[PDB]
Amino acid sequence: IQDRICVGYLSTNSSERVDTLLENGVPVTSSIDLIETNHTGTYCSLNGVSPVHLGDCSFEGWIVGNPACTSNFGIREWSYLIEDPAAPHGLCYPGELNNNGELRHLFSGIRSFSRTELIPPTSWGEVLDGTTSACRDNTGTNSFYRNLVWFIKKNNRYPVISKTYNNTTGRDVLVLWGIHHPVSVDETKTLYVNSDPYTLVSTKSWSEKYKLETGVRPGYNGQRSWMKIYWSLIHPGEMITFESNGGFLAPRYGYIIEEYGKGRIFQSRIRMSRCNTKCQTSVGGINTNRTFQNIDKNALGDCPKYIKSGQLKLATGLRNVPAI
Amino acid sequence: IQDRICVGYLSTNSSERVDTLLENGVPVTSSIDLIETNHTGTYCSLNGVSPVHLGDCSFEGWIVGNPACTSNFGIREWSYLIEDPAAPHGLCYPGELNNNGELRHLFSGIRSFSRTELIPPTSWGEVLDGTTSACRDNTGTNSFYRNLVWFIKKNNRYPVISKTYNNTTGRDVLVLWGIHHPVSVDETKTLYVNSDPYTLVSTKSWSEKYKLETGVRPGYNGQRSWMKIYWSLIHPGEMITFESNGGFLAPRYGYIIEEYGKGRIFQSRIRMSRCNTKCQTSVGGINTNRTFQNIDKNALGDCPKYIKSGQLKLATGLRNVPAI
Amino acid sequence: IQDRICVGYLSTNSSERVDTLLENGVPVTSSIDLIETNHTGTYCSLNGVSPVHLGDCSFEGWIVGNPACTSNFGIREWSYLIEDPAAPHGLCYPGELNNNGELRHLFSGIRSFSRTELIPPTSWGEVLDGTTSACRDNTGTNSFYRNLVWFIKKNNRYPVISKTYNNTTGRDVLVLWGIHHPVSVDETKTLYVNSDPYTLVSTKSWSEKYKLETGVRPGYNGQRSWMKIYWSLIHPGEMITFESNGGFLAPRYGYIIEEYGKGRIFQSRIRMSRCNTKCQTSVGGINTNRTFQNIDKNALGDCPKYIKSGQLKLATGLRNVPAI
Amino acid sequence: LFGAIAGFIEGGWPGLINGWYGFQHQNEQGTGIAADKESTQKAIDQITTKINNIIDKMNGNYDSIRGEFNQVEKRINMLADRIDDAVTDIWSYNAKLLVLLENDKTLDMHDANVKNLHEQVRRELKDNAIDEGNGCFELLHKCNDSCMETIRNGTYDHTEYAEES
Amino acid sequence: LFGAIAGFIEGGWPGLINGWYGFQHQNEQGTGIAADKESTQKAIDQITTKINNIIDKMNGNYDSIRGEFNQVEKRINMLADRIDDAVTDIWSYNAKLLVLLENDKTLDMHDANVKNLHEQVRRELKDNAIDEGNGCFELLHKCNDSCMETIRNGTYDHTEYAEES
Amino acid sequence: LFGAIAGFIEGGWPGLINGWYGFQHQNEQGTGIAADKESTQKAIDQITTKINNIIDKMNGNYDSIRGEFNQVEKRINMLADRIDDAVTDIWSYNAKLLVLLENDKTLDMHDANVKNLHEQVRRELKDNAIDEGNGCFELLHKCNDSCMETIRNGTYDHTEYAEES
Ligand SMILES: CC(=O)N[C@@H]1[C@@H](O)[C@H](O[C@@H]2O[C@H](CO)[C@H](O)[C@H](O[C@]3(C(=O)O)C[C@H](O)[C@@H](NC(C)=O)[C@H]([C@H](O)[C@H](O)CO)O3)[C@H]2O)[C@@H](CO)O[C@H]1O
Ligand SMILES: CC(=O)N[C@H]1[C@H]([C@H](O)[C@H](O)CO)O[C@@](O[C@@H]2[C@@H](O)[C@H](O)O[C@H](CO)[C@@H]2O)(C(=O)O)C[C@@H]1O
Ligand SMILES: *[C@@H]1O[C@H](CO)[C@@H](O)[C@H](O)[C@H]1NC(C)=O
Repeated sequence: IQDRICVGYLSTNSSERVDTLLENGVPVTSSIDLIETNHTGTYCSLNGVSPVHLGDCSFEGWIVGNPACTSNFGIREWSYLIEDPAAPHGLCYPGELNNNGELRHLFSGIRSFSRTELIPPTSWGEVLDGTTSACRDNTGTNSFYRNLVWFIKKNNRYPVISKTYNNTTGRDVLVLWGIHHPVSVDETKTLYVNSDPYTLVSTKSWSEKYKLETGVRPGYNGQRSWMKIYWSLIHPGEMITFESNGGFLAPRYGYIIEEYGKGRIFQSRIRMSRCNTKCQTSVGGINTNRTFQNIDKNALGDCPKYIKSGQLKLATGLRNVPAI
Repeated sequence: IQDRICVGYLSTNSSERVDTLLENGVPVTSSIDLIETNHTGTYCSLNGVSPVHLGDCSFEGWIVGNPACTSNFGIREWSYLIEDPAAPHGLCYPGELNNNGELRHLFSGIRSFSRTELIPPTSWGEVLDGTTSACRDNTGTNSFYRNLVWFIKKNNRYPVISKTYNNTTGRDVLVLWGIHHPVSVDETKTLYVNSDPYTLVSTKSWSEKYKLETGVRPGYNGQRSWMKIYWSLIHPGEMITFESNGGFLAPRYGYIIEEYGKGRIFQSRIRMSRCNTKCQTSVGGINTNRTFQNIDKNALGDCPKYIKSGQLKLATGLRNVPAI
Repeated sequence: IQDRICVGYLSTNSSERVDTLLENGVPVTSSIDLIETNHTGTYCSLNGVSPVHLGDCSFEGWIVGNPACTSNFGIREWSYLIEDPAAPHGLCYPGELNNNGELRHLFSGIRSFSRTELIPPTSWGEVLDGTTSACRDNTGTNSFYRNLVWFIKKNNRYPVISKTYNNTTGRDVLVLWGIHHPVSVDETKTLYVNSDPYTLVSTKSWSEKYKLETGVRPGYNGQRSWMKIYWSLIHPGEMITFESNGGFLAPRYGYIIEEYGKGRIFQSRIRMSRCNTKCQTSVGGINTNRTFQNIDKNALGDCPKYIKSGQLKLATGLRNVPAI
Repeated sequence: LFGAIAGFIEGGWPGLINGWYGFQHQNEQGTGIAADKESTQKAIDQITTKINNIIDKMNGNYDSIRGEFNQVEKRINMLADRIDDAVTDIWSYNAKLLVLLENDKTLDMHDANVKNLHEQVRRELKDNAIDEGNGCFELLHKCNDSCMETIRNGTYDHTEYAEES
Repeated sequence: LFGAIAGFIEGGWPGLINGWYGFQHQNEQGTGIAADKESTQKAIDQITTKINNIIDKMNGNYDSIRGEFNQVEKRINMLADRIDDAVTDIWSYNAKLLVLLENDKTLDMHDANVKNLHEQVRRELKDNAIDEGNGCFELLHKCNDSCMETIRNGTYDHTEYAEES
Repeated sequence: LFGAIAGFIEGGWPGLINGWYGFQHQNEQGTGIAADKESTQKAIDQITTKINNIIDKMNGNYDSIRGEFNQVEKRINMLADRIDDAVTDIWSYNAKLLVLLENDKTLDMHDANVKNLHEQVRRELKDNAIDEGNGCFELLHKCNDSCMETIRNGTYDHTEYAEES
């Protein structure tokens, strides 16, 4: 026979298959995966920034400073929050935090955080500091919320106290105050002397006047009255004044915050860890260069897009057709 | 001449034409439609589940139990609601349902529904049941909302009544209560005896105190006072207590609900029917295997995506080029 | 040699290059741009409709009729609003506009607008019109909001005044009213005589009762009391009644509106101009037939889609391969 | 485009039964039209897989994005509608473009198929036929009805005829 | 890819006027460059239809998804922005990818066009010319200026020259 | 489809090292398998650019669209989830379809590449070889190991052999 030259192409040992628009299960010499399916299964630091575990406290109890919670005095920043859905501790004294949904959203993640003293606890005037057996501290002593001070009558008299805060920080400042609603006009008399007390809170943009709503609530922890805690974000250069003659939980500590609402409040019962990823899910951390993922719709950070799909194989080689 | 063999392709009798990226109106031997354009033009059952027509009542009047409406006592489930925009019946007595937007949304569709008696109407204590000519029943007798009881003075005295409800159903429970605001301090005295009455409603998470707001409203149906009806979803294991000494519309019937907010409140004046589809629109039912539709943007269920487009023909055959 | 005929294709002098899915920087004989990058850099009329500059006033001060603002008496329509973020004028008297967010949204753009007198300013009864040094007019004379009338005691008596408005316009009508909260029970006595005055506002769907919240606010300009301005949209065929015996800022002018919420409130410090475009951005006007743009994500009207991308060149010619 | 359909084979065949592509023969003993079940069925499977993918892959939730609102919550109601509309605009454009792109590819696929069929016959015959450049082949020898069938089914051996040419 | 442009025909022709594809001839009496209006115009109509479809099919509402909010409604304000951003991210990726995919197909279309033109000329001449494998055909007979034109316009009959070859 | 892979060249070559396409020769002095670095590398660059574009162009924000809500704001919470879901449904369908469309184009690209390689060799040899119609060429003259290499590297000159044929 003669000299001969042939053109041909690659064949291999593969069960590798891809789907095309026109055909299912086409054998190919090589392919890659587009969807990320592997995660750490743990809570990780997010792009260098550690989260904050709330331990046995709910977010509410954490933010007001429930003495049973670990203090947030030393925190500087968090990428996200870890909260136990069945956390035992919250507002230790029977009460409610007003507009807590918005607050949760705004504290989901904050790049610059630091607690600060708005107004000195003794700078208020002639009043005492009230504690309660509902808010016991680490020891067992009666106490109260770190961020609020329960002012009561001193020497059978409750004077009209009035202080104001000036936002000089150059950043947004979260202020917290509260209103205590006693079980009866009798208790408000015992605690605040004045009948029908009031609290007036104002800025140069809004102004609220609070009166007491006496009655017996089916509370918890032994008390039967009710507390309503409010909050407001004071902007740089703004000022908020508090005036009261009873039933007032005064602001002591506030929070200086910058770049916030950048997080998430995960409630997943998975473990925290030393790892670091660019994408955290409620199921684990994800570190990948792939741009898709089918692990969990609840994800935060520089994440691949979550999609509802099985693995997607992109063909790189050619059709794998066996040797003649 | 010699023997010959030719290669060729199909030609047919068609005016069938498709558009391609590079050419308009290209003749083809066959094609299919991607967009569904046909519907029943009626209200149908949705995936086996019948809707609920509200007849001559608005949703508000239906949910509180306006005696003129047909009762929702026997309902167990609905896929969506049918409401007449100009329905004559609603809150028969001059009043407003608080936060009715949210409620409408939550009752648009419910997979598990059953009315239940929260608290026995006579278990409250020494009070009478008040009716009115504004809320007459099917007969013509003076009555009141099925779900609420208008408590008034019995023997010239209105005692401090207090009952509480325990959510033991294991599912979410909708509770309704109300506050009646008389035309004057004179009428509240006639009706409730006590001056400046109050109602205190509380759970272990929140607590509201209601006072009366006397005055003459430009109402309807004969009356000139005002009622404010409130609601709340009690979660499994939660409890709500009501305490009052006047001006209080007490909760009688509540609703046990599971898998809700899954519906829609259609207000289209089209007719109901025995058909069953997987997709309901405000214009008719849709039953198709197609994944697009251009009939109506207002659609519910396992629907094709609505798109703003004329019919889209997908070519299946080849270019139809006439015979030589 | 013989006669010869050759097939060939175009070559040109171009540095023109496009990217393809398989190759970067491919030379082509011709191409077009998909993204619009050029704008007017000014505020223009939008599709024939001129915007409305608010001058030195905030939207709040404009809508209530701050005497220092230019009147909106002659306006018929606007496509969008231009507001200075640091506008000196707003609510001249220390106060707040309730639910101003919604209002801003609804007045961002309106196709049919005209101010109207709801109730004659003297049709109220035996009361005087109060002015203030906080709301001085053009001249320097003490005045008040154009749209509200500050009713006060006349001849040491403040009668129970009550007027009602009937929406007969066939369109939606914005009504504004207000409540003045004096610095003390002493000032409310000086201004309205009656102790513990009230205002009752009602329609056939809702009803609000307002009481005074006395106290000293850290206000602005001379004053130290507080005003709360409310609003409501009255629908065609609806009516709203006002009843008061003090502390009431009565509705004088309202607005008849149709096709609203169609605009935007730009706060960009760029200049206004005689141009007209179909798309306005916070950075300038855009007039193009292209369907994409990378200039500004804040855009209004018949706009190209904003996308995060450098210029995208679509190839029209063929590959530009140099001559043999 | 592959230059076959509406190309060098300038016309279709009416009365081509049960097939898209096929053959037309003429020997001393008749004519002479049959579909090529092999390539036709293969093309039918591809079009079917295409259609099924386009439709079966849309398995998400596509009903309206809307809630219930009263007349006091217009803003949230307007945003809800604007978002629903935006989502609808994305699907609208994709649907129109996908169909245009796919029709483009479907016609070209058919063009490629009849061209690969023509080339397949040309390779069979080699020097035993003249390519007329219009889809037809003029045989240089005589072709039975059994000969035609071997050409159609791809088994025709050019060596078993070389000499009569 | 069809192996024509930047393929076996290794270069473009500067000074090809009013056309994308064309012919270059040389007989005893001159040269010899003309565009093929037929195939060029057909390609121009396709590119135009393409461009028009890509743009005309975008007939929805594409301005911002945003409302007006005061400083107390930050959450709803942040969601509105996030949704606007998400919608923008969808269009961004689609725009970049569509252009890449379309440029890919546009260049290949041109490649296919000059290849189908070359094949068209090759079918005309048949044995009356030698295929030089670079876009050129060496005629075996003499070709008038009128002969060249019949080759260009597709009417050239190979029978009317068979013998001089 | 270009009719090469799984077409007229009916099988692949196991033991084709460091390449997708290549040659297999046999002269008096051995065999005879080598990859075509030119066309293989060019194809590898294209697949790489494709993959990089598909991935690098996704540079937006793709984490969840969700906020924090209490149990009293269910509606706004349900809309937020429905919108997140809708955005996810758009990306889901696009991802599945893009991969199907791209796999389609990738296989056909390879098919086109080996077909353009086969045509390239056929143009080199011209009349110095017989096209066997299965990827092989039967040389009519003798071919050194140096001759084979000139065929592989595209420099083979048909004039330098014309006579032995
Ligand atoms: C000229 C003259 O004296 N006319 C009387 C006429 O007043 C009276 O009718 C009564 O009028 C009063 C107010 O003036 C109420 O309007 C009474 O109607 C209702 C009602 O039907 O709803 C009566 C009803 O029984 C009441 N329901 C309850 C629980 O108390 C309500 C209710 O008090 C109010 O709605 C609350 O503000 O009032 C109406 O009967 C007639 C008959 O008494 O006699 C004329 O001579
Ligand atoms: C309608 C009216 O009464 N306008 C008054 C205004 C109001 O009475 C006041 O704002 C109520 O809170 O008060 C004004 O002037 C006086 C001041 O110059 C003085 O310093 O303090 C007075 C009370 O102690 C009162 O504020 C004002 O704005 O002009 C007077 C104005 O007519
Ligand atoms: C009902 O509530 C009471 C509160 O006193 C609680 O003790 C009881 O356990 C609840 N019911 C059930 C079955 O848990």
